[PDB]
Amino acid sequence: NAMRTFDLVTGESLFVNDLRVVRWEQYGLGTAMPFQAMWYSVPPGDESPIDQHPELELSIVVAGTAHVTVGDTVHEVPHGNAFLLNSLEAHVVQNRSADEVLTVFSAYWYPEAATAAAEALA
Amino acid sequence: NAMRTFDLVTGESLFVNDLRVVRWEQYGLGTAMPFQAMWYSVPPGDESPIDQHPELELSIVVAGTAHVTVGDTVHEVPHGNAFLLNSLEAHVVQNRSADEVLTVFSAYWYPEAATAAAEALA
Ligand code: NI
Ligand code: NI
Repeated sequence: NAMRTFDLVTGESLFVNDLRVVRWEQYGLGTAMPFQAMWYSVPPGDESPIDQHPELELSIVVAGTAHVTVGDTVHEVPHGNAFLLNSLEAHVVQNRSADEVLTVFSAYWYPEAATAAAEALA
Repeated sequence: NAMRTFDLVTGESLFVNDLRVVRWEQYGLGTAMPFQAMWYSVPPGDESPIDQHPELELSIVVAGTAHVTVGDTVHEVPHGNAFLLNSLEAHVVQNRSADEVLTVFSAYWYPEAATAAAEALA
């Protein structure tokens, strides 16, 4: 129970259009983590269907470059950089590269979970 | 409010020996996330000082390859994969590459914080 390794390539995946999504529910972590998580990969020139949800979402780009449209704003997020989406903000994630796959790790959580956590730190 | 980005290269840094650590305390996120976070980078042929803490720690390998020693056992975690350290497991992170920098994004939380979170969604 000391450490677990999680592999983007060997995990079970589903496809949203052509985006490969690896959801962490498959790993049966239960409540050990105060959030849910996934990897997703976007083919070159592709983009995610518009997404909107009460959970905040923190994303780290582990390969390629993301162009994230939130409202009337495009944010460019290169490999290594991160972005945080506030609750219920609609968003589209775009891979404008012609040859490089965009892969992202996302953690996401309901606002109540985060405030319940921090009050325990009090 | 809607959307924030975070930059690995320009974030404020401190050094633990020769490891560059970018702590997310500097972004003033307060209570929005149910965990703390950081990037750290390990130079080639270097390793972290032995670390042990009550927080669980989820680490994504953003660049390079990690060799994680937990207790007596070495685990290799290539680019893009994740590892999860259980509470109070002593760990050392080595970069055995001759030339490629290892960069890791880590999120960490106390067990009580994850208990208090999920009991709020009950
Ligand atoms: Ni989303
Ligand atoms: Ni640690």
